Amino acid sequence: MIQTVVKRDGRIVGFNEQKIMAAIRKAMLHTDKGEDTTLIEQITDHISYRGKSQMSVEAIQDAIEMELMKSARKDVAQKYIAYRNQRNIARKAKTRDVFMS
Amino acid sequence: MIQTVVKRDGRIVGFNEQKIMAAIRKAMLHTDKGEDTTLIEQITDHISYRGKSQMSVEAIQDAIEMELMKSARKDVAQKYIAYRNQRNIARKAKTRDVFMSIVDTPAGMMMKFASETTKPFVDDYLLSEDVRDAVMHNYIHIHDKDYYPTKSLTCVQHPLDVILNHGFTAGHGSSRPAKRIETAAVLACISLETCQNEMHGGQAIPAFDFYLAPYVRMSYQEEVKNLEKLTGEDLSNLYDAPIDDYIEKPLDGLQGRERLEQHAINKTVNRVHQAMEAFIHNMNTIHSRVFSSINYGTDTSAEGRCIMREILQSTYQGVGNGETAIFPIQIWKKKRGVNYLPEDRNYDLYKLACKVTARRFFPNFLNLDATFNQNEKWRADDPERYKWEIATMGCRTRVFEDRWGEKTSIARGNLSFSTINIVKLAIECMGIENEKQRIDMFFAKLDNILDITAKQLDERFQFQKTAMAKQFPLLMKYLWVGAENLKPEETIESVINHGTLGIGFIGLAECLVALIGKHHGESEKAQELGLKIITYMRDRANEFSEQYHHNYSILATPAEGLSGKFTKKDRKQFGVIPGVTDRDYYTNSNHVPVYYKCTALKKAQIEAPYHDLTRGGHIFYVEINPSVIESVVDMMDKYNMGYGSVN
Ligand SMILES: Nc1ncnc2c1ncn2[C@H]1C[C@H](O)[C@@H](COP(=O)(O)OP(=O)(O)OP(=O)(O)O)O1
Ligand SMILES: Nc1ncnc2c1ncn2[C@H]1C[C@H](O)[C@@H](COP(=O)(O)OP(=O)(O)OP(=O)(O)O)O1
Ligand SMILES: Nc1ncnc2c1ncn2[C@H]1C[C@H](O)[C@@H](COP(=O)(O)OP(=O)(O)OP(=O)(O)O)O1
Ligand SMILES: Nc1ncnc2c1ncn2[C@H]1C[C@H](O)[C@@H](COP(=O)(O)OP(=O)(O)OP(=O)(O)O)O1
Ligand SMILES: Nc1ncnc2c1ncn2[C@H]1C[C@H](O)[C@@H](COP(=O)(O)OP(=O)(O)OP(=O)(O)O)O1
Ligand SMILES: [Mg+2]
Repeated sequence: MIQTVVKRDGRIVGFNEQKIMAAIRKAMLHTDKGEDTTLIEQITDHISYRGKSQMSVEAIQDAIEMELMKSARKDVAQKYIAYRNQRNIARKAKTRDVFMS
Repeated sequence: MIQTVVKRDGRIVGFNEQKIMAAIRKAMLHTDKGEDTTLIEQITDHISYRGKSQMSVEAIQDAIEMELMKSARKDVAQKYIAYRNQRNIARKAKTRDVFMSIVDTPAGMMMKFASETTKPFVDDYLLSEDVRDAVMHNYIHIHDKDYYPTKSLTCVQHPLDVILNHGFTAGHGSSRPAKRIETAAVLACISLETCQNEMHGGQAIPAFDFYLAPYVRMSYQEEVKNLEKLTGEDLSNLYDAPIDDYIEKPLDGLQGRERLEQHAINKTVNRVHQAMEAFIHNMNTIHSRVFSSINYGTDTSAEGRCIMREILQSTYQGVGNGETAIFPIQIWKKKRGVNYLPEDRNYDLYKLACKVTARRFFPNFLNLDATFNQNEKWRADDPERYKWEIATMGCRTRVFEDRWGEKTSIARGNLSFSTINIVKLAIECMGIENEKQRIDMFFAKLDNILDITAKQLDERFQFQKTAMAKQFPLLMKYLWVGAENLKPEETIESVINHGTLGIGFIGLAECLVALIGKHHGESEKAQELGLKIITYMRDRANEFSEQYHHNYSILATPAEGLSGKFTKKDRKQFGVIPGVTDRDYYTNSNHVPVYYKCTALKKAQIEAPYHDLTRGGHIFYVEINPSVIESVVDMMDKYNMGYGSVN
């Protein structure tokens, strides 16, 4: 499994998979079909395996994106990618630097 | 196959297979590995077959994405989807506000951008854990949180005499002391506008008539001097000659050195009228381009009366072609022994004030006779007695008392104020059928929420100091109590502990209905319980003030930015309850609900005994001929009403 997760800042934390569940549930909540709990627990189990001891947030995001494309519900993949790209674009602002200094 | 394609605008065009290929190719030329048409041909052939003989652009792009994220090349799909979404966002920005959703006048848009980019970062990185959790679950509202990183204060009462007597230097702009009535009003407007940018609240000028009184005599002297220059006479005895009043009289029928004693008064009145007419228009347009409040009424002199009767007749004609003026907010100061009784000095000014309030919504009325307002250091012969008369703002805020200083309302202001929701505190304990246990649990949770809000206010105070004096040019050099011994690069922590920390509440009729059968406006037991809980909060505030070495007060929140942001988040969690969460907006802090029909007398009688426990600020709003306003003021006099705003 995975024990070390390095966030965007560079810090190190554990591997609470409830984060993954909440992410892939909030993605589904904005679709048209609805929410199914048998796919969340399958994707989380498949990704809490075959990975490395230490993983980055970008790596886990990319893995979830790749696994969610080749699995039944594909109307969630477009929403997930669009929201992720929007937040990536919004992150490039210098708000953190000016806020902290 | 496919014969026709419908564009986004509405045009109908023939199907062109060389359009899908060139679109997939531009998404294959931005990845690590590109490709030739081996897969492009298969995708296009699959899309062309299995069609409806007429397709839209979006209906084709959906199929392109579905095919791309299905065949061995899932890296081109994630470049296609993102670019399509970016183009959609770009096209939606021609008539909408997409950029605000992601996070009309250009200045307003920039300010909204700043507020939205500042609020979450403060909510995360500056607040402590307990206060953050309390804020998240719809418990306490931190007013003006966007201005949190700017260690800013709320408001202040301007000592206009300093500026008018010595001049001011703010940046590279300096201004000398005034010498007439046409410059004092302009300088007052400049001071208000300048200090508005340095604070996130309103601006008020106490003793409006006293400050500008010395500049009515100067205009008279200048007119007399100019009048003696074309005649060669000697009018040196008229400079200090007492004047009963600056009333304008017709000039026909007189000759000699008593005829020119009236031309001067006439032109002085005209100039003062023009100055007071420009003040209103300036303070209205600047706001329409700033919360401005002026309080006056307790001056007995030929000059102060002239100012008070010119302002009260320029506020009568309105602005422009007769339109009413929204700003400035004008307040009348009524005292027993000055202008109240029919034989007092300024009864006619009070009559004019009552007349103007019946056409132009202003002025308001501040009662100086109340127990909490009276000051022992007041004597109606000192020319500087205005320092001991309480003044208020248009934002319903009072700062009079002090535990380490004088009991004045000049050069002091509010530091911060937060609001506590209690309707949820009542719904959360509505399940219990036994009243005693329900009340006990209510009080137990109220204690915890009060402790949390006190800790939050203390932490905001600790952050608001360590602010250099240079960050507030005008405020900490001329407009604050000890702001005359502070170096530009010195922390303001030596004078900051003179303000007020406000704890407010929103809704009490709802809380009692969620507690007992009815509200305070119908049942006596509910009124007693509400008075009990308000008194409990006041005693806890006194304990907090004694413990944290600060000043705490209880406020009736104006409900200007929190009218709705408490009931929707309670509907979404507790469901519709009859008479509690089924109205849209919660009722105000301690008022009478707008639907429970009452008369002015009953409403005043029930609402009066709360003003003694709401030292931080309170209002008496009555909805509706000078006689009606006279009756309202008399009703205020009969009880301990502090501030009234009948219209
Ligand atoms: N503790 C963790 N363990 C494993 N994966 C994590 C963890 N935290 C984040 N991730 C990964 C998987 C999540 O889908 C993705 C983003 O989750 P999330 O916690 O919302 O991000 P974040 O760090 O940006 O949070 P926030 O915006 O609340 O600060 O990052
Ligand atoms: N409404 C939604 N539609 C689609 N995906 C969503 C939605 N809400 C959340 N997600 C996804 C995006 C993230 O992977 C995760 C929640 O993390 P979130 O904090 O929203 O974004 P993020 O970690 O990518 O960005 P950031 O930290 O910059 O805000 O779930
Ligand atoms: N004439 C067409 N025949 C078939 N499909 C088309 C046609 N025009 C557009 N499409 C579909 C399939 C393409 O992959 C997708 C991209 O459209 P695109 O060629 O960029 O047109 P457009 O409407 O955006 O025009 P423009 O960008 O020139 O204003 O739209
Ligand atoms: N640089 C790129 N990266 C990834 N995919 C691209 C890129 N350029 C074009 N594409 C893909 C996705 C686009 O929908 C399609 C046609 O491009 P384009 O005409 O620019 O888009 P569009 O039709 O959404 O735009 P517009 O609304 O501005 O006309 O090809
Ligand atoms: N709109 C304004 N904004 C800022 N400062 C102003 C404005 N109008 C005038 N002033 C300044 C100019 C002077 O420095 C000061 C006082 O002006 P004024 O009453 O004309 O006196 P003064 O010192 O110029 O007298 P005199 O002209 O008789 O010598 O106010
Ligand atoms: Mg005019």
